Amino acid sequence: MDDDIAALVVDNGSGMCKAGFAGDDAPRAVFPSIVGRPRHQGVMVGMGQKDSYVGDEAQSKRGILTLKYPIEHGIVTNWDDMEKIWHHTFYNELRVAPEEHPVLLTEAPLNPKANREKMTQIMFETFNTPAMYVAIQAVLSLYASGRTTGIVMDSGDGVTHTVPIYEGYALPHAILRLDLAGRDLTDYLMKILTERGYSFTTTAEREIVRDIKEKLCYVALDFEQEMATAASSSSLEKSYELPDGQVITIGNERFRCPEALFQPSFLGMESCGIHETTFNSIMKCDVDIRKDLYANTVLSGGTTMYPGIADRMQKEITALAPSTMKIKIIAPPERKYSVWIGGSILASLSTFQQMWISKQEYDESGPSIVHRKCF
Amino acid sequence: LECSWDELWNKVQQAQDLDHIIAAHEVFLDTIISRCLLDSDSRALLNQLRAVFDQIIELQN
Amino acid sequence: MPREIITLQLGQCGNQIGFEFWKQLCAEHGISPEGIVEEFATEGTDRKDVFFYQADDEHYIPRAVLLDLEPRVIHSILNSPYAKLYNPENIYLSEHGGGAGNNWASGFSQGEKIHEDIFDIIDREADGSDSLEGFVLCHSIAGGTGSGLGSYLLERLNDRYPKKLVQTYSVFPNQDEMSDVVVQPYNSLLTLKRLTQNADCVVVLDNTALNRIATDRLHIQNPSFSQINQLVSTIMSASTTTLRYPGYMNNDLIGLIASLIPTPRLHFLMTGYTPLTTDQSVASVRKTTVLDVMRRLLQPKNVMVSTGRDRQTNHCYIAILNIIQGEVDPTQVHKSLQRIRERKLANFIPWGPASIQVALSRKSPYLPSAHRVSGLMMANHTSISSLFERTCRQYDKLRKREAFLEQFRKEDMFKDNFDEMDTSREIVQQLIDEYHAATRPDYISWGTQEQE
Amino acid sequence: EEKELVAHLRSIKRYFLMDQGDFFVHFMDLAEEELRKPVEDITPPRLEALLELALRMSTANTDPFKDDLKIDLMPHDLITQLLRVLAIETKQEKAMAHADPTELALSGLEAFSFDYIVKWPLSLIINRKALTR
Repeated sequence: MDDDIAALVVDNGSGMCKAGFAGDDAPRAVFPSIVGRPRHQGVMVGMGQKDSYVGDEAQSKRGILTLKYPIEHGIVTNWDDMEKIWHHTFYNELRVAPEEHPVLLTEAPLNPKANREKMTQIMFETFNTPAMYVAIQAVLSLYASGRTTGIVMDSGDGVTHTVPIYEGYALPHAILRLDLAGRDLTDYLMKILTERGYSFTTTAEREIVRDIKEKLCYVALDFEQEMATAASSSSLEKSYELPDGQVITIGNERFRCPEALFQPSFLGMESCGIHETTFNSIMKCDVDIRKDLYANTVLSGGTTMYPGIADRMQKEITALAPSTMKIKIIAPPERKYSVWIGGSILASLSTFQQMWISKQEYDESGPSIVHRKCF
Repeated sequence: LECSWDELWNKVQQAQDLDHIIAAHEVFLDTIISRCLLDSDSRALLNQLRAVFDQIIELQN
Repeated sequence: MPREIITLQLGQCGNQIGFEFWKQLCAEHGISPEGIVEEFATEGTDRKDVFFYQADDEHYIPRAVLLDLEPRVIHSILNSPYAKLYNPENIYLSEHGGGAGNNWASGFSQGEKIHEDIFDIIDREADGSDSLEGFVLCHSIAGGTGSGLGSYLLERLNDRYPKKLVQTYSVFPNQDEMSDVVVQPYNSLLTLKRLTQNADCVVVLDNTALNRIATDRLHIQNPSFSQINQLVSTIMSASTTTLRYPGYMNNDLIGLIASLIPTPRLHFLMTGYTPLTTDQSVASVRKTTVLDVMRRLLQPKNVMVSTGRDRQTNHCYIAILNIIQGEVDPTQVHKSLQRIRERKLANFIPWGPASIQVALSRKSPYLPSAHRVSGLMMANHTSISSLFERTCRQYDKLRKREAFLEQFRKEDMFKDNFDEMDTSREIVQQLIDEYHAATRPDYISWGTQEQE
Repeated sequence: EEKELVAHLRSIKRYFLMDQGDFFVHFMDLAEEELRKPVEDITPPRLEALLELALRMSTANTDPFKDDLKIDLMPHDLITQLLRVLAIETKQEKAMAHADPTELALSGLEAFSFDYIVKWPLSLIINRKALTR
């Protein structure tokens, strides 16, 4: 068995970072993009507690740790803490030497060039990787869709982006960012659960409400019709038993919550609905490619896992696009992990092996290589 | 107590394997026993300490 | 269960000190101004029940009793943000509000008049204590309320709680300042008499030393009672840390003081604090070594007790206990003790084996400590008798002039005679003689009536 | 790097060559009274404690290699040790090497020496012959 040193694949989702080895069908490690540091340095220092825990390790130490997110609203806010999180992932979860493996990194759409440069510096100097590349997560999801022209809708927990891509090239003038994602919907679901009589106030209860949202909320094909059905029938109403045995009832919130995708004011968001964002992105695209973008709409990210989102998107895009425009929404069943799958796909190409930025190229060009070497 | 505890804790934080941990715990226990005057070499000292404790209890009563 | 301690704050100075102490304890324990444990105070490792009572499952109430014969101070306490921290049933305010007029005899008469009410309040506070050890009185000996009411309360507590320990923090008048209260030495003498007969331990707080320290170290030209109270609260916090930071040893006050008080007469305690730093120097957590700690502690500028220079008695250290707070290495402690012995850094009693005890203590986790290492020194030094002898000399100086004695003669405790002052002088003389004897091998017979 | 040759040389200068003159002044000022006692009356543990206390109390406490400085109690007085050193470069070295340690109860000043623990392989450079010289 040829132990081909697998390139590293790191899918940085808005909610969860997913990482693994090239040629895997899924990232091997998927953990929240959270780094927790002990809240009380004093008492647990003697018990071998780390000064900080990251991802799943932060969650396991959440009782004694103060958690920090080095990526905020999809944007990296602590480069040192993000590098520490990546180091923890590599050495504890993946248990690999980054000096021995090429590293494919993912980036958010519209990531600042300086942020790309700082990430490159950290990757080359801290991890001593022999080669690396930085790809836009949505681009990898598009590659996972087998397309070179289209718009990728990547929706994690913290941020949404719309990324038009043509003939393998993203269309930067038509890229749109929406600061509305799974976190805002989770807060809305928590609000509507409190209105329903289920009290969720702690970050643990907030996470419980998030799990409730993930399990019971769905996207209405017609938000108004589903709301009318829930108001007229309990068939959309759902009871939920709390771990203490308390039963809470959730009705239109099952579909009112994802209705915010079409009516973000339903969540109290001032952002445009998914239909309006799609329309604006199409109008921002070339007219000649607009047909193909409608025909190549790929759903990605954990926030695309909502049931019914595909039918609502189909209806809305049909009502919003030209009747002559071929609109095709691609909602992969794995679109919660589409980023990681696409990263594995992209990194598996033989022709891509020449696209990696090598450690030598980093040392030659410095962090600015991200703006100079990765195009 | 403090010295044996610090040595145990340092060894445990530095322990690389289970046999190292076992050895560190054995060393800790032996060190405490000696420092508690409980070793064979302190047996005469331990007996004298026991007689001192008995005289202390007699004085207390 | 913890040995709960009731804190008695007496008179203006005592009540201010008690209030600042309760503030400091709340800050160290992470208790909100309402008495509720803050959400960040998740380290349930402190023993509040030694010094605090729980008002609810969340609210910790200080086991503190604020006692004044004048209502002004109690009302000022009730106007602070910490008014909700304390159990209101543990708050006794004199209905007459007139105080003792800086007269110990008046304070004693007021305490006797409010004995029933005060003991009812004390019992109400006691029921909130699971294993109340006893009462700690914070007061001044020069005023009327803290001296007189404090003496009356001490007498009634000794009668009612004869099996409980009674420690006092007695603020002594400034001996370098001329007191405008010409009868202050008489009041102090009567209070010292009662402390000799009815108190088990008197912590002497000399306002002269507090003012001197504020001037030279805090650069405070006129030290306020509030600044002295904040320093005292820091000292009290350090003294209670072993209750607030539970460990293997020294978990109770009686265990700590047992080694210090060999005979009932040798009940005069000296204090020491370390590291002494100006408020501005908080920035640098100095890695003070045990040797460095011991060296700084030996400086009189760092000792929290103003003992007079006795020229007649060859005062010596009988024993020393250092309570050290912060990161301490046991091997460094051992080497420090070795170096101290080799350097003869500590003089021990001549009548028995004696050494410098060293205690290492943790800092409060809820209060950020600017210093890596802190330390308390407890020392028995025969020169503390010289402070008592000096108080006696001041008493004799006032009595010989009968200055301001008519105000005390108005109160029944001092109406007929000044016998409490003469008893104070005799007790201070016996203390001086015992302290001189305690430097000598004949201390074995010290305190025997044949030796008296 | 591993044997800290320059650091070892600086430590030797500070202690054996008395380069840390303020440290040595403080140590000798503090220890002269105790060292003045006859060797038979000197408690070696007391001398060691006083040495360590002067070291922490002198500017030798500022030496990062001060923890490598050890106290060595010569079995002979300073005069006999000096005679041995004076013989070392002379044919008398064998005679001074075989010279019994001076029966004179050496003062601590005369018995005072430093020792230095060198581990293998670093002990290859600070050898016992060099350390003894």
